[PDB]
Amino acid sequence: MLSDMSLIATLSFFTLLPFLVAAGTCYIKFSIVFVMVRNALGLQQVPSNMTLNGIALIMALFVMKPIIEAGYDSGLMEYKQYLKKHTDLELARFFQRSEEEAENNDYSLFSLLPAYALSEIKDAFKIGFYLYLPFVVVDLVISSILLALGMMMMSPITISVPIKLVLFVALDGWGILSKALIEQYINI
Amino acid sequence: MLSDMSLIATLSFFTLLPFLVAAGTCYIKFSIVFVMVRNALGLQQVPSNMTLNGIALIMALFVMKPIIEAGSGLMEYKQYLKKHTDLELARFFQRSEEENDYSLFSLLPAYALSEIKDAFKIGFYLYLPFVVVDLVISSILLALGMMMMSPITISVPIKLVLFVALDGWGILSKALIEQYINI
Amino acid sequence: MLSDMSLIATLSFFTLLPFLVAAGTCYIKFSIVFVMVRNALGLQQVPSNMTLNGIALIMALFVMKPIIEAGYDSGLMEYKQYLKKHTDLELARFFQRSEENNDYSLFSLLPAYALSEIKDAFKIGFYLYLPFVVVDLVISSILLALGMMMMSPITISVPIKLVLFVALDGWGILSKALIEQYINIP
Amino acid sequence: MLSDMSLIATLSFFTLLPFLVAAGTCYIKFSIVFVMVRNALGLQQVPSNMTLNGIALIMALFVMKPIIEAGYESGLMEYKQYLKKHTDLELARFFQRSEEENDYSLFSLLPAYALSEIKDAFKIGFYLYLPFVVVDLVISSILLALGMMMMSPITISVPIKLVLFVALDGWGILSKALIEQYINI
Amino acid sequence: MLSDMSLIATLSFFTLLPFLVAAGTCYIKFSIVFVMVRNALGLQQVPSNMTLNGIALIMALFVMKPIIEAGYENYLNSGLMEYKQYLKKHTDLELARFFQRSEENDYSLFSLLPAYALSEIKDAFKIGFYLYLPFVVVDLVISSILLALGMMMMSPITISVPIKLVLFVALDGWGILSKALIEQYINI
Amino acid sequence: TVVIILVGTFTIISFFSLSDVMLLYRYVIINDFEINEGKYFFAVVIVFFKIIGFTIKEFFKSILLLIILALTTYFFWINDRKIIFSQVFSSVDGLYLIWGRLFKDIILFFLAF
Amino acid sequence: LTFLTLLASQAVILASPVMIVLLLSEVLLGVLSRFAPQMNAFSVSLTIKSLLAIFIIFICSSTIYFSKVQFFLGEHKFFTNLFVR
Amino acid sequence: MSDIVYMGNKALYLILIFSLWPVGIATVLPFGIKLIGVSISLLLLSGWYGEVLLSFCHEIMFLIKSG
Amino acid sequence: MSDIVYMGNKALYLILIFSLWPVGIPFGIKLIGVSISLLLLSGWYGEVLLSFCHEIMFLIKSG
Amino acid sequence: MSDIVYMGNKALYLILIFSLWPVGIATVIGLSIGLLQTVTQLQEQTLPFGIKLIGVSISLLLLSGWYGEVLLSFCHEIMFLIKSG
Amino acid sequence: MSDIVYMGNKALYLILIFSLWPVGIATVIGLSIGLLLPFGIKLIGVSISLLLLSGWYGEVLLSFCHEIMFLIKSG
Amino acid sequence: FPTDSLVSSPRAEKARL
Amino acid sequence: FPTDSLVSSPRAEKARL
Amino acid sequence: FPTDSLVSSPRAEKARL
Amino acid sequence: FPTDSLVSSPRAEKARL
Amino acid sequence: FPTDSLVSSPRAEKARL
Amino acid sequence: FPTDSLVSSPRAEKARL
Amino acid sequence: FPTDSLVSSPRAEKARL
Amino acid sequence: FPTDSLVSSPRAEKARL
Amino acid sequence: FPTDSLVSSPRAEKARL
Amino acid sequence: FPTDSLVSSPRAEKARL
Amino acid sequence: FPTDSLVSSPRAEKARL
Amino acid sequence: FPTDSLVSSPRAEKARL
Amino acid sequence: FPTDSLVSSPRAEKARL
Amino acid sequence: FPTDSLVSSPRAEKARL
Amino acid sequence: FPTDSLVSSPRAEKARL
Amino acid sequence: FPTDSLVSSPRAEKARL
Amino acid sequence: FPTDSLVSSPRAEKARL
Amino acid sequence: FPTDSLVSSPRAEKARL
Amino acid sequence: FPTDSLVSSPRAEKARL
Amino acid sequence: FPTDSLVSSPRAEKARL
Amino acid sequence: FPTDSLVSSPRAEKARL
Amino acid sequence: FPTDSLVSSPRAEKARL
Amino acid sequence: FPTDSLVSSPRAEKARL
Amino acid sequence: FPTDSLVSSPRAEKARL
Repeated sequence: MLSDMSLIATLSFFTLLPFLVAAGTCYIKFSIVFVMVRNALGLQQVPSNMTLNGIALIMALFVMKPIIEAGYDSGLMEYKQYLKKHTDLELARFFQRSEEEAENNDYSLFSLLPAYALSEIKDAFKIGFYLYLPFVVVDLVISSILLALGMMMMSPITISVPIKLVLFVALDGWGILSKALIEQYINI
Repeated sequence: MLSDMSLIATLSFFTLLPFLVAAGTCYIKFSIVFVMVRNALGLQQVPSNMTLNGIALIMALFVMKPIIEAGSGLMEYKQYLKKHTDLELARFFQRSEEENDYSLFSLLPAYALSEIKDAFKIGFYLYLPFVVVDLVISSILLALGMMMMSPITISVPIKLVLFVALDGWGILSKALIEQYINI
Repeated sequence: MLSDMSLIATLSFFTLLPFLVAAGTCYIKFSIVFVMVRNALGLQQVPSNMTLNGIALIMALFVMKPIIEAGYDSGLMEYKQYLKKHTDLELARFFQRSEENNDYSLFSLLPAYALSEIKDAFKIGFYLYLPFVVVDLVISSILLALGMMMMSPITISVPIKLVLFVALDGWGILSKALIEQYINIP
Repeated sequence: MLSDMSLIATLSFFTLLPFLVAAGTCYIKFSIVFVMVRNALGLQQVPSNMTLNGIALIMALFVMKPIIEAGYESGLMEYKQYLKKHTDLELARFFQRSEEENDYSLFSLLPAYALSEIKDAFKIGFYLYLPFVVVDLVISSILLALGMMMMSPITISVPIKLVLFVALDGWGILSKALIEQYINI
Repeated sequence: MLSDMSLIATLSFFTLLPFLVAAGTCYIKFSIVFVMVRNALGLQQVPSNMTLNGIALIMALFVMKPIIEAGYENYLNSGLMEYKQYLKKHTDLELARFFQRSEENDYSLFSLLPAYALSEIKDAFKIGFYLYLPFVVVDLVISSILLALGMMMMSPITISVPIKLVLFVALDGWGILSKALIEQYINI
Repeated sequence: TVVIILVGTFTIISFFSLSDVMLLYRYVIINDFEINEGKYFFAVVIVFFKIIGFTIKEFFKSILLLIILALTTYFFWINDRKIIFSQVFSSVDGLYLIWGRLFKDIILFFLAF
Repeated sequence: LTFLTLLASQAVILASPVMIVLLLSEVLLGVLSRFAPQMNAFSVSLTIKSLLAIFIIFICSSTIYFSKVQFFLGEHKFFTNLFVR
Repeated sequence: MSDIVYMGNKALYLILIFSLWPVGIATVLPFGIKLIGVSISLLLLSGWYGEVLLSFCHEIMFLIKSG
Repeated sequence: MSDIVYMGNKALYLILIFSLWPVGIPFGIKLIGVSISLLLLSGWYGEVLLSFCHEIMFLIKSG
Repeated sequence: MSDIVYMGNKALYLILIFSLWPVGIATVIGLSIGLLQTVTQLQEQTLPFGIKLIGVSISLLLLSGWYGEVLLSFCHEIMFLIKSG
Repeated sequence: MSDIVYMGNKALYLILIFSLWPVGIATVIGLSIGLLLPFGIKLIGVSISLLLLSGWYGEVLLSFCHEIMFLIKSG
Repeated sequence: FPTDSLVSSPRAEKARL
Repeated sequence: FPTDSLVSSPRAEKARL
Repeated sequence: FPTDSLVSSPRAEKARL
Repeated sequence: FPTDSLVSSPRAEKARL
Repeated sequence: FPTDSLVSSPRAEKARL
Repeated sequence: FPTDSLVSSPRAEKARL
Repeated sequence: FPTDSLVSSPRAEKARL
Repeated sequence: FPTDSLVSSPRAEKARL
Repeated sequence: FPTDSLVSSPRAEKARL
Repeated sequence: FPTDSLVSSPRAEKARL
Repeated sequence: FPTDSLVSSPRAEKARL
Repeated sequence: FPTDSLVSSPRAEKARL
Repeated sequence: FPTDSLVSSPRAEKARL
Repeated sequence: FPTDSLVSSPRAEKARL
Repeated sequence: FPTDSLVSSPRAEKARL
Repeated sequence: FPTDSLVSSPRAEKARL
Repeated sequence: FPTDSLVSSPRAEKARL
Repeated sequence: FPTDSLVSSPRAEKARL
Repeated sequence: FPTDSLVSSPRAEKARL
Repeated sequence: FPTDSLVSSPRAEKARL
Repeated sequence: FPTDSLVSSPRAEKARL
Repeated sequence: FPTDSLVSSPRAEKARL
Repeated sequence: FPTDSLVSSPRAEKARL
Repeated sequence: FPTDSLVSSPRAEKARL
């Protein structure tokens, strides 16, 4: 089967699996984007947050499949290459400086993961900002129409929800968004 | 009776059962439709989420009765998914995963996204009469001169009586279950 | 006592008690009617929401007390009879047909009962909103007739509605009417 | 191998290790600052607090590397020096007086360090809240002056705050500043 | 040392030690005060409960040092009498009188410990209410100013947090509060 | 000299009793039945609503009006404080009568001062 | 079944001074707006309502203490008169 | 997306028709006459408005039943 | 950066143009005119918004 | 007399004092601009809001030090009460 | 802790100056059109002003954020 | 029982029939 | 027991019948 | 208990019957 | 039954048919 | 106990009876 | 049935068919 | 105790009786 | 049937055909 | 204890009696 | 079926075609 | 203390007695 | 199918083409 | 301590007494 | 597909091209 | 400390006494 | 594809170029 | 320390005393 | 591609250049 | 530090003292 | 890329320079 | 550093002193 | 490049310097 | 460095000093 | 660089100094 110490190592790794995914495996981007879309559409609990987390986890597993397959030192090297592909190297070098004591080496695993996480969060906020624009435009247009009509005590968000939903249905929404994200995080 | 590995598989599946139901069955459609109706009727929390979730869960259990009775049943579940999902997104996910017989891993997110989109579409369909009556009430109040009068506090009775005359929840549930039933 | 399997059944039933009460017994109608009246008064928090939920729960427990007492078993058939008495049977028949006047199943009867209770509660709410809508319209019409049109009757109407409702004791008579519709007060 | 009683002491220390870290290292400042930033952005639970706590834990490990390695090769004195140079000695002296009547006992240093770090983290959070509060008030003023008595500004301030934090680079520069203040000395 | 009965008694007591400490010491007051202050700041989960609970436990150990020393000297290698005296010093007379059986010095910590716990809860809640006043003052001032400006769709929660934090930092907050609590519980 | 147009409030003072009686009538009947025609009730509501319904020189005059309002407000508050702070002890049913009395008293107190 | 109406009645009784003061204030402001046609009265009404409400609450901080003892007696007799004793 | 376009245009036309009659009657005692005219117009046309709205609701329910 | 400024300006321009025509073209007459404008220009509004969203999606895919 | 009630009244008193000046400036500005609009027949609500914003911002900027001093004194009094509660 | 009050004053002045331009131009447009559908013109004006001053707002806000970061660099 | 009454009920119609 | 008025309790209808 | 009164008061109706 | 036309009760329509 | 009054809590009507 | 726009229930249309 | 006063607290009614 | 009633109903159309 | 301010505290009523 | 009438259901268009 | 006091208080009444 | 009509469904455009 | 004034906190009242 | 009308859905543009 | 006329100011009261 | 239109869809711009 | 200014801080009162 | 028009897409700018 | 300033900071008051 | 443009994207400025 | 300034920073006051 | 303009982007200032 | 401005940046004040 | 224009960035101040 497995040796005594290798058993401990693999059990510890499997124990830390949720936190390793939380530290970043492209799941952060998907989860943040989906929750931001839910907030933008004016919904608070409708899309069943566990469903969004499930589809985000499935997408992250699909993206991580090449890493898992090429794994089983090969797996660690491939993971480091993926991180270097999808991070900001300057922060990684800064964390290397903070950990050890400007150089040119491959990289450090503990010094690269937080950099990847922060870069992923920044990119997630960028895509969220890109997504919020048409919805806020629709909200402002409807508010202007209502105000120019003469009504002063009509909340625009009461009527903006159907228009936002029909616009997002016409855009086909979630499928195209998932395609865009997976094309960002896939090669070829 | 399951000694070695079927026991482990059964325990794992039952551990993942609620997540699988929420993200792999029709429960999402009914839950989203009910919450959309509640939001449309201008009510904050009057039909508490426990009741709507229970109704949606019972309806999903009724829908999944042939799937339960089939269990071999994995093929029937796959056929149901391909029946109600979007095949183009499943094909794209299959291409992404690899490099007929659509993979179950590919089918789940496609089905979830298709159900979410259909739920949003039907919610938009349901919002229209309420939007119309709210705008009519606001317009007549503006015409009368009550500019500062709140239209929300006065259009709720009209929305409620309209939904009662439509029979509301009964016919809506009948329509949803008829869409998801009859094979 | 509960040797091997009745223990499992009892523990599962007790763990499912909140959802069973929420989607089952008369709690739904009382909660919805109370929240509807609170919204009709024009103020969202005049009674605490927890207070209304607790009052509805107590009334539901009182309604189910005869059912539990008659159960002593026969309690299941008593609950089925109560559900049949207080719901539309056409919807239950439709659900039972979907599953596949002999009998009815709980699975085909609970959603029908829930929908019927929701419909009745919304009907009661619509019947009750109208007098307060009338008071708001009267206040707005008075303000417009006097000439002052920039004022907001929202702040004026709420004290009037509150004082009228508490002066004529709306809550007590409403609770008595609802629980009398369901059972007979001793 | 190891001795009998020393084994008991080591097991006890490792059992209390998570609480000792939670109340005795730089993890407090990072966790509090990140939660404050999340609350300021207006998001409810989007940043997936597990991620923020993991990042804070890794940064704390980076900070604690010198002391951990010093104790790995009597690091208790080094830990006491670290606490002494990162706390207010008045509170430590008061807790020392709370005993019978420049030693700075370890038990008397932990509450002082914890409270001082919490105070510093709150100050950092206040310094962080200002641009976002300014954005919220500015957009609310613009909406109100436009003539709209509805459409709460919190439904429109989220994109502006997010793009501001993106342009600032936000998390990366904030973490660099914090770790430069703490370890780069 | 502990042949066959003192061993059983000691093991039972140490097994009941968590609840005995959590319901018979000064830990309750510190925990309640810290939680109430953290909630009064307007935050929900910014300082982790582990930190506050650990600080409260350390402060309780500081307060309980003499009685712990006496108990260790007597039993393990009189402490009950000292604990009873401590409870008598820090209890309310009315609660103990009620917990006395019937028919018009209270003893029997069996009947005195609940009175001590209730008195601790009451005092901690009083302290929390006292500390709530300046923060509610800031909240009401902000609400009044916002209503005066004409804006009403935004709650003062957004703006209250930085000002409350500034007030607490200027007051120095935690240090002086802990000093006050320790001075209250240590006079001699 | 067209300040005195306050007789309208005194005329519409009966709306107090009209609104009370009619609104509580309809609420009481609805709570007595909870089963009605569904349109007869609506027509009754409409009928009851209908029956219930039935240079800068000028700045100096405007400031005169404002100071008149402030003065009458202060005088009324001085003369009618104990009534309010005793209505704190009032029974719920009789509160509306005190409300109406105070409103009528202040509207008579105005009288262009 | 009288708990809810008892609660509402007590609340309206206690808050009656603030309620009537603010209602009369906004009625007077409405009269001012009637004699001042082109003016926004809503913001002014909100401001004066806030100030008057807080002032009335401050000057009313002398009628709260004994209500606790009245509630003691009333709730004691009320819970006594709930069962078939 | 033909159904979406049809439903949107139908909703807009329903709003137009519903808000056309009272507006034309009123806009095209300083206030009592206008109030009573608007009220009688709405009351006379209330049944027609309700029937049209119920028919549209039945149509949308049938459409969502179909798909 | 460049695309961020472009998107912000495009959103502001869309707000401007959408508020331009229906307002720029008797409260009841104003309401019926607004309704007619919404009925006539609904397709153009939707198509402009969809094209803007497609631009957004292209920018997302480019990354 | 009932230190708790004393502290509550102190808090309400501080609330009134702090909220007096900005609220008064806001309502005075609003009334003045409304009267001007009535006199010259402009019918615009943006000017009063803008001038109110300027005045309230200036007043709150000016009164910050005194606000902080009074609040710190009150907090120190509360801590002193806690020391011997 | 005079830096805290200085930062508060900076925030208040920044809010006032940021709200000065669009609210001021809206007020100017309103008074100009009232001296002889005002909301449409007002919205057009404020949208044009926001389009013109967007870069200035962004650069000033980023400068303020950099100043705050510098303050918390070793504070 | 009248037919031009102000308020009716299912009791009234059932009795009249 | 005039049932033509708004206040016509079910007791009134039963007595009238 | 005059018939031309304001509130029904079911006890009053029983007394009148 | 008359042609009330306000809103016909289901019982009214069934009796009319 | 005059009848020209309001709700007149049950004590009043019971005394008048 | 009036066969006109007074009230159009499903029963009315089904009968007139 | 008077009779025409607008306040009829329960203690007042009991004293009058 | 009112073929030009300016309203729509699926039953009316299916009856027209 | 003047009869003006027609609402009186329970102490006032007890002193009156 | 008309042609100059405004937006109609897809059933009407398909029947016309 | 005066008779027509500005606002009653328990100490005022107790001193009055 | 006309060309001068108002906004029309895509079915109309496809039939025109 | 003038009698005709504002709140007159309880210390003032006790001083008067 | 005239080009002087702003109803220019992508089908219209594709057909024109 | 002549006369506050609007507030309490406990230091002023103690100084007067 | 005439120019000077306020908006320009990417298809129209590409065809123009 | 003027006796009549906008703000009367505790330091001002102590200094005047 | 009019030079003096308002905000333009990157395609228009890179085409002009 | 002028005496007639509107509001003086604590530094101003302390310096004036 | 005239300098008199109302707005100037970064591409416009970089091309002008 | 004018003495009649509106708002003076702490640095301004320290320099003036 | 202009020296007097409504907007001064950082690129413009750096180009001027 | 003119003084006709509100609270200025620290660099400006320090340069003036 | 101008000095009589609006509030400028720190770049302008550091270039003027």
